[PDB]
Amino acid sequence: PNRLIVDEAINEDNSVVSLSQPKMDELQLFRGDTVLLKGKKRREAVCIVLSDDTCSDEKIRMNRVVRNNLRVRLGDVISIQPCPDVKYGKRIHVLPIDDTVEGITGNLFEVYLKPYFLEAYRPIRKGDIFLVRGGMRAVEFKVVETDPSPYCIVAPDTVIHCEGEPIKRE
Amino acid sequence: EPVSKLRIRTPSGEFLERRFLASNKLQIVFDFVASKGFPWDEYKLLSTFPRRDVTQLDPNKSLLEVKLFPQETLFLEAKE
Repeated sequence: PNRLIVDEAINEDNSVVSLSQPKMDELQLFRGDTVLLKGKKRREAVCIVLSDDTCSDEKIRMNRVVRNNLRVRLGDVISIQPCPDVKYGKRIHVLPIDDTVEGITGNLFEVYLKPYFLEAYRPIRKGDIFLVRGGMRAVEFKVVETDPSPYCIVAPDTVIHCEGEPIKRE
Repeated sequence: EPVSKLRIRTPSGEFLERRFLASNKLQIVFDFVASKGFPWDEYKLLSTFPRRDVTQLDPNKSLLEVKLFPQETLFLEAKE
């Protein structure tokens, strides 16, 4: 794997990390490739790489959500490498984070998860925390488990389970 | 000159892969996936970030016009 400096996101999507096309050619990454990222404390993330218009090839752009799953801040180092073997998910288990759901009343699957994953073929990893925009709300969800494990792509047939009680803030 | 490479993921997981001259119309791409077992009326071709139903774009536009160049990963999904 190659080591890159973390920089702010251009694409604000949770599943995206961007690189300059020169860097992508160099690492032999193809637009829409799934990549495995490693940050601090043994933390890992699966994202989709996309081309970026910036100049510096020595930096990777990602949003706060990916930075937190990786336990890294702006300016830190992470490694990125191809992760070609990502399989469509049979089933995933995700639960909302308590503090983020306390005034929310709607159906979480219909309002948040369904529209979030719909035909976006997002890669997710067990342990990920992801933020989903719904109505006038943003709700955080934690990936409790996936099958295959520890990561998969949420495909149209991937069963999405969120049955259970909100996880507590650590 | 302009060549666009497309990686297309089938519902089973496997990737179809193919290079096209970017000047080629989208209908050439539609024909290629149909050349496999994924005809236009049974399956849609999706791009992501942003989400687009590629099979619902103007078949007479080139890859270049619809910006499917130089690289792109697409997904085949049964129409239902």
